[PDB]
Amino acid sequence: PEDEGIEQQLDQQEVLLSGRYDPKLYDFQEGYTKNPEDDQTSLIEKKAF
Amino acid sequence: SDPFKKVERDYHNERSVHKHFASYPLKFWWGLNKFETIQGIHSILGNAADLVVSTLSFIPGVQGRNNASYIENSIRVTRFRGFDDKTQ
Amino acid sequence: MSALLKEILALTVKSEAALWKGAEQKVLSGLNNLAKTELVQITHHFGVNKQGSEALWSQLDKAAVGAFPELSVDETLQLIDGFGECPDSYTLSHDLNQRLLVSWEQLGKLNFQKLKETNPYFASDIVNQLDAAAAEFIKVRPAAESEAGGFLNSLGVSSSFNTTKNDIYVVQSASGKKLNNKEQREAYVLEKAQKYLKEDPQSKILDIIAQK
Amino acid sequence: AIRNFVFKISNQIQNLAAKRSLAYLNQIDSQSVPSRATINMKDQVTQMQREIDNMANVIRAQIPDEDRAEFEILKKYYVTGQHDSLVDPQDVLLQLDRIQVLKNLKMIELNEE
Amino acid sequence: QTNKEWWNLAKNIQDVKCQQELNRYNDLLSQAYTLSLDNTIRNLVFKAKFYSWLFVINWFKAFPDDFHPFIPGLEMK
Amino acid sequence: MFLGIFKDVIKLLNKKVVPVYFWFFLYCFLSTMDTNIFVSSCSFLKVEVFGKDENTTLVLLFYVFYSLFNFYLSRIKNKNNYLVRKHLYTTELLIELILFKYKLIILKFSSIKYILNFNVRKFILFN
Amino acid sequence: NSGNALHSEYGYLELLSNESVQLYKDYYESDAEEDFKVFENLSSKEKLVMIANFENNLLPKYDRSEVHLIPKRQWEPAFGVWENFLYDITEYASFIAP
Amino acid sequence: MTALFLHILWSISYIIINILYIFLSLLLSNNNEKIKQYNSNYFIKILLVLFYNKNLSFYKNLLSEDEISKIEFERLKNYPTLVLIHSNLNKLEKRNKIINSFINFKTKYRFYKFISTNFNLQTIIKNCNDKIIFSTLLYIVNLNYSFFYKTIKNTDLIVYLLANKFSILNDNIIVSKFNISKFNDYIKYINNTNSIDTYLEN
Ligand SMILES: CCCCCCCCCCCCCCCCCC(=O)OC[C@H](COP(=O)([O-])OCC(O)COP(=O)([O-])OC[C@@H](COC(=O)CCCCCCCCCCCCCCCCC)OC(=O)CCCCCCCCCCCCCCCCC)OC(=O)CCCCCCCCCCCCCCCCC
Ligand SMILES: CCCCCCCCCCCCCCCCCC(=O)OC[C@H](COP(=O)([O-])OCC(O)COP(=O)([O-])OC[C@@H](COC(=O)CCCCCCCCCCCCCCCCC)OC(=O)CCCCCCCCCCCCCCCCC)OC(=O)CCCCCCCCCCCCCCCCC
Ligand SMILES: CCCCCCCCCCCCCCCCCC(=O)OC[C@H](COP(=O)([O-])OCC(O)COP(=O)([O-])OC[C@@H](COC(=O)CCCCCCCCCCCCCCCCC)OC(=O)CCCCCCCCCCCCCCCCC)OC(=O)CCCCCCCCCCCCCCCCC
Ligand SMILES: CCCCCCCCCCCCCCCCCC(=O)OC[C@H](COP(=O)([O-])OCC(O)COP(=O)([O-])OC[C@@H](COC(=O)CCCCCCCCCCCCCCCCC)OC(=O)CCCCCCCCCCCCCCCCC)OC(=O)CCCCCCCCCCCCCCCCC
Ligand SMILES: CCCCCCCCCCCCCCCCCC(=O)OC[C@H](COP(=O)([O-])OCC(O)COP(=O)([O-])OC[C@@H](COC(=O)CCCCCCCCCCCCCCCCC)OC(=O)CCCCCCCCCCCCCCCCC)OC(=O)CCCCCCCCCCCCCCCCC
Ligand SMILES: CCCCCCCCCCCCCCCCCC(=O)OC[C@H](COP(=O)([O-])OCC[N+](C)(C)C)OC(=O)CCCCCCCCCCCCCCCCC
Ligand SMILES: CCCCCCCCCCCCCCCC(=O)OC[C@H](COP(=O)(O)O)OC(=O)CCCCCCCCCCCCCCC
Ligand SMILES: [K+]
Repeated sequence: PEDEGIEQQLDQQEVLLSGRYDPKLYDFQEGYTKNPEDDQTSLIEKKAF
Repeated sequence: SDPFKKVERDYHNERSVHKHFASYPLKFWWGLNKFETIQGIHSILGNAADLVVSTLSFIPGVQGRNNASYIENSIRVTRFRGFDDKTQ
Repeated sequence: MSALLKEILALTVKSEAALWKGAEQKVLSGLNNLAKTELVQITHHFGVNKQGSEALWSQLDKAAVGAFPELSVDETLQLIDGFGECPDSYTLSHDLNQRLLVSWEQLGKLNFQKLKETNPYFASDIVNQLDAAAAEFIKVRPAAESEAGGFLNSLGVSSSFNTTKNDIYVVQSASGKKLNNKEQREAYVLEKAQKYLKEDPQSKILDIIAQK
Repeated sequence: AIRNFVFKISNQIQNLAAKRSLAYLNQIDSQSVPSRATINMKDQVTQMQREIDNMANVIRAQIPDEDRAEFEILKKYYVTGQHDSLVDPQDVLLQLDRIQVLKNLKMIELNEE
Repeated sequence: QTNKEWWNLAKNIQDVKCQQELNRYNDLLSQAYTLSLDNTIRNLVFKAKFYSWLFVINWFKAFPDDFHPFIPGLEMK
Repeated sequence: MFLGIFKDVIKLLNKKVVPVYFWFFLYCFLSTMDTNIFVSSCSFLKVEVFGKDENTTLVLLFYVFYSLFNFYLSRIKNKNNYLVRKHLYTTELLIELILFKYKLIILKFSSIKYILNFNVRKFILFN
Repeated sequence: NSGNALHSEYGYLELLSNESVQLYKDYYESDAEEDFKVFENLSSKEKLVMIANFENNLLPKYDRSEVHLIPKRQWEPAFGVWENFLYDITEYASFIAP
Repeated sequence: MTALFLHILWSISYIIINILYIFLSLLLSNNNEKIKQYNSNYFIKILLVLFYNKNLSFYKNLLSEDEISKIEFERLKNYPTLVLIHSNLNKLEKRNKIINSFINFKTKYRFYKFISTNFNLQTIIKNCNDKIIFSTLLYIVNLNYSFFYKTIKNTDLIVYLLANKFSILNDNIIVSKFNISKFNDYIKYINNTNSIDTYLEN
């Protein structure tokens, strides 16, 4: 059937399980700041992320 | 009555006191014409009243406003023009 | 006086035919001797016990009418209760029923006025409770009209108090007990309607419920 | 042709309206944007109602006890009796006058004691 | 680090558990800055300077209503 | 149906919907002071009452008489009976006064800035 | 009939926020570096953040898009342009629209 | 004066519609039976809800009792200003029919006994004699629900109200009335209504 809803769920797993977006490989930072600073988001927002 | 005496000019009468203390608290609302909102309200009421007169003008002895006349438009429009509460 | 009242109390409790006849004769003879308070008490006692000759009750009706102006609220209530639980063959003359009817209405009107003044939300609370489970057509009723006169009634026009009647009633128990469901409420209403119909066969409660 | 096209416009409009009105119930939209907007609206509403109550509480604490009864009557009427037709304002006025009678009596006692 | 006036307002404010909800009361809690002083000429001059400077310094702060470090809130309550 | 419309027009002009006071006001508004029957004949009204730029004495006397009469009527009405529904206009005035009294209390014990912020938020929520 | 939500539609939303927090606890149950006390007494913003990641796993996973048939009113030549137009208008407001 | 302004504009609209109604009737089939067939139309109902009153000849005999009641119900439910206009027009009826009740003391007391036996009046009013509460309740009903006396018996109506009120619970209850269409009522309504209480049946 290649259902739209199911395929979207499958491709999401394929992208996330690809290993290219592993949080271990990234040093999250604000970016917009002049100086390099780590993520400043709230504790709940980090858990939600 | 005798309006002729009132018409008659008199040195004392002209320079006498015409407006007394009691009239000030009763006539101070006329200063609200300064506000644009009050001017807008009065213009709307005047326009509404003119419309009623025009619709009821069919009866004899009652004539509504005619937009052609310049005097009627000028007086109705320039009533609040240049209003200044500071200058007597 | 006190002994006679106690004797009437004892005889009424015994509920013996001869004792009732003896009490009826004694009270009938001593109606004038007894004061208003005693007359009211014996009338109340006879009514609750469901006994008394027609002649005795008829003379009690005359006594109550004559001494009605000197009655207090408690005296009026006792007379109403006694004349309510009176023997069936006691068709009263058309002076006491009017007095009882007028007195009862006045007591209700005065009580309503006193309660409303003490708490202005008294009337509103009752009306909301009555209309909480009422049918839609019941809520459709108009609003109260101003009966006051003056410029607004003679030379002016007074706008009516009616407004949109699309409201939602949220009922919450003050104590916190669980409330009845729709099926339970329908059963409760149906049971009450059946009881009222049995008492009064001509009642149209069935149609009223069936309407909505 | 024309009739079908008109319906197609109607179909898209009706879908748009249904989404715009009831999108907070489902999770079709990622991150539940409409659901969080609806929750925010209720939180603002409840906070505003609670803020009015808190403002009354602080005034109630600071109000002198002599006129605290009057404040209660005014507070209760402003919340409930204002929007109820069955609540006659005359009775509320009568309560205020009864309080004023007691104040007048106290005032006159002090003047002529 | 607060005063009695703020505590009186804070205790009266009840049933609030969120900082965002309490921030809605920031203006009410600002009344705690009584800054009581007489209106003598010297004080009147000081008031004009102090409040004008207070307006300018707040401009350089440019903090939003959300972040109010000098207005005590839920944590102290 | 022409009769039906005529009856409807009469009903729509009925006293209970269009006050006679409105008609009297309309007649005065449309007619001049010399054509108005109610005042053209009466020289006192046309000169002594409405003809003076300042009639404080007569105005004061009229107000005093009206005040005493209405105070007497209100006292008599209250003494006789009070469980009578009052007019909507009078009820609304009393409601506004009670609300105004409460609003003064809020303003007295609350800051202007807090009032402005609260009202702005309430208006935004309403929109 | 309106964009506002009713009372029965808010209890469901409250459960979603509670469910989202519980879902996080269940998944990260076996993680030492996790303190669940922070989830007690969340702020309004914090609750909204959790609601964002809420997921309902009992819903069907297939697309719910489908086609529904609404029978039409064939043009009636016996009536005319205006009469048919009025018939279409009333039909649309009475049957097709609802 | 606002009500007068609304009434006059409504009156002008009403007259214009009737003139159109007459012109259409004379031009078209001109049969009342044919006209009555469209009273269920979507737009015709709106027109009736907009310009129908019992004191006017518009659709005087073209509507049945059920149709008239529905039109009145719809207007009273979702049309604030129209209700204001039509409520004012209803003053022209001047019915002012006041009718007493419970003429006979025997019947009145018997009705009181039935209510007392089948219901607990202490819930409605606290710390008051049952007879006084009964008299007070009758006065309340007469002031409020006397409109139905034209068709509904007073005793039946009182029993129906009592039965429904006690159906919810045989104990003191608190009732809150809200009009969700209004902003202030809606905010209070959602604030006061809690899902936990509804689930617990409180
Ligand atoms: C239920 C009831 C029953 C009752 C029963 C009983 C009844 C009894 C009988 C009673 C009868 C009563 C009848 C009478 C009642 C009605 C009276 C009436 O009509 O009055 C309304 C009257 C009507 O106004 P108007 O004169 O017709 O308006 C003119 C038009 O605007 C014309 O304006 P303009 O274009 O010619 O020039 C100004 C220009 C606007 O251009 C400007 O910006 C003007 C700036 C001027 C200088 C500002 C200096 C500010 C610094 C401080 C002061 C410095 C000293 C010098 C001050 C000079 C005076 C300004 O205006 C605009 O075009 C604006 C757009 C208009 C639409 C928006 C309307 C908004 C409100 C109007 C005021 C707006 C002010 C904005 C200011 C700027 C904000 C960025 O309204 C006002 O008085 C204004 C609004 C109310 C203001 C309240 C202020 C309270 C104090 C605030 C203190 C804290 C803040 C102070 C700082 C300022 C804010 C930052
Ligand atoms: C007629 C000429 C008109 C034109 C010229 C006008 C004047 C020049 C322009 C000045 C403009 C800038 C303002 C400068 C003055 C500021 C003073 C100030 O802030 O004092 C704060 C002082 C302390 O207030 P707070 O700290 O907030 O708390 C006080 C509580 O009461 C708590 O207090 P407490 O319960 O503990 O009791 C103590 C309280 C007790 O206070 C009372 O209420 C007691 C009242 C006793 C009788 C008052 C009359 C006697 C004093 C007259 C003033 C001096 C002569 C003025 C005329 C000069 C030309 C001939 O005493 C005080 O706290 C200290 C009061 C001393 C300050 C006022 C004295 C100076 C005012 C005159 C202007 C200064 C420049 C004059 C230059 C020429 C001569 C050197 O507040 C006041 O008392 C202010 C009251 C209102 C003042 C209005 C303006 C002065 C009027 C004077 C009478 C003139 C005749 C009336 C017609 C005027 C034309 C419409
Ligand atoms: C109307 C008649 C005339 C005026 C009458 C008098 C005034 C009446 C109305 C106002 C009455 C209230 C008076 C103020 C009472 C005190 C308020 C208060 O508690 O505020 C204190 C405020 C507390 O707030 P917060 O905790 O920061 O929370 C911030 C939130 O934003 C919360 O912020 P907020 O909302 O609380 O903000 C406070 C703001 C509240 O007040 C206001 O917002 C002002 C309201 C009135 C003025 C409105 C003007 C609006 C303008 C736009 C409209 C159009 C105007 C058109 C003009 C045309 C003609 C020019 O306070 C003020 O600034 C009061 C100023 C009062 C004077 C007003 C006149 C100023 C005239 C200036 C003229 C221009 C300059 C000179 C001339 C230039 C050209 C030659 O700050 C302090 O406690 C200060 C502490 C001192 C140390 C500061 C250190 C800063 C540097 C370090 C930062 C980093 C911190 C460390 C790290 C982080 C933490 C670990
Ligand atoms: C630049 C200017 C500034 C403004 C901006 C620009 C504005 C542009 C607007 C353009 C609008 C375009 C409209 C096109 C519609 C096409 C309809 C269609 O599908 O055609 C086929 C349709 C074919 O008919 P059918 O559907 O098969 O039915 C025929 C069956 O044989 C017969 O079927 P049945 O017998 O079974 O039943 C139907 C029969 C049943 O009988 C009826 O129901 C007859 C009713 C007659 C009217 C009764 C009221 C009398 C009082 C006067 C009007 C007051 C207004 C209230 C109207 C109430 C509703 C009628 O009725 C008929 O015969 C229907 C046709 C009626 C035509 C005669 C009336 C035309 C004039 C209407 C009033 C116009 C407004 C005047 C405003 C005041 C001017 C001083 O064509 C027609 O037969 C009628 C076509 C009409 C075209 C109108 C074009 C007007 C363009 C100029 C507009 C400006 C007017 C002046 C005002 C200026 C203001 C600024
Ligand atoms: C626009 C059309 C004009 C056409 C002119 C044609 C010439 C003849 C006109 C006929 C009307 C006047 C004479 C007869 C009146 C009969 C009154 C009567 O017995 O009714 C009992 C009526 C019974 O009340 P209700 O029905 O139970 O309703 C209760 C509501 O509470 C009561 O209120 P409501 O909601 O029912 O509506 C009235 C509401 C006002 O309603 C309106 O807006 C009226 C709108 C116009 C109505 C037009 C109706 C007449 C139409 C005739 C023309 C038909 C022509 C037909 C032919 C075809 C035309 C195409 O009036 C008030 O209560 C206002 C009081 C406060 C003063 C407001 C003005 C100052 C502003 C103050 C602001 C304060 C804010 C706070 C402080 C601010 C500080 C900065 O009693 C009153 O409403 C008493 C009103 C007392 C105040 C009136 C005077 C104040 C100004 C009124 C508004 C402006 C209009 C003034 C006249 C304009 C003439 C050009
Ligand atoms: C035609 C007339 C036009 C008049 C326009 C005048 C505009 C004047 C504008 C001055 C702005 C000054 C800003 C700096 C801060 C001032 C102090 C301050 O913040 O106030 C609060 C301060 C602080 O008072 P507070 O401490 O009670 O504050 C209460 C608030 N809490 C509780 C938070 C503290 O108030 C005062 O000290 C008194 C202010 C009023 C003083 C009046 C003096 C006389 C004025 C005469 C008229 C104006 C001058 C002449 C104009 C001539 C024009 C031709
Ligand atoms: C003994 C009673 C004699 C009169 C009996 C019939 C009177 C009927 C008419 C009422 C009086 C109208 C006077 C109009 C002319 C006039 O006033 O003339 C004096 C001035 C004229 O104003 P202008 O100079 O702007 O033309 O009036 C005013 O300043 C306004 C006063 C109010 C006038 C209208 C009446 C309002 C209600 C009066 C009671 C409320 C308090 C009044 C102040 C104490
Ligand atoms: K919705």
